[PDB]
Amino acid sequence: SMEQVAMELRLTELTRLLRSVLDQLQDKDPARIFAQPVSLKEVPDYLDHIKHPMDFATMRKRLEAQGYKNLHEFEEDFDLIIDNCMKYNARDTVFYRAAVRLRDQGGVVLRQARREVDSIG
Repeated sequence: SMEQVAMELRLTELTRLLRSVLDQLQDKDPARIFAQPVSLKEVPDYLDHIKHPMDFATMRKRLEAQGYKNLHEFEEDFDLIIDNCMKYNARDTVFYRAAVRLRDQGGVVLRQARREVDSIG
């Protein structure tokens, strides 16, 4: 149907918008602490601590497979990244601090992104 094409055209454009958003957020992790998943060879015990790991490469795979049906699904994954970090790593570490900074800076981009999705539909 033409009605299915118009939903697909909208998902496609959402995907267009989110790819910009992801790039912008990943620019706020210049150290690339969150660029890839946590290695289970290097942190074997990790899944005993973190039940739902998340990273930017995993978000990017899902993104190009038009897997985010809305902005809230995308926000949940971003917040995993931050929230998983701040549980695993202690307050006085470079990892924890990197997340705090990504959260604060990330929120500004997301504030406007919410406004563009509502506006554009």
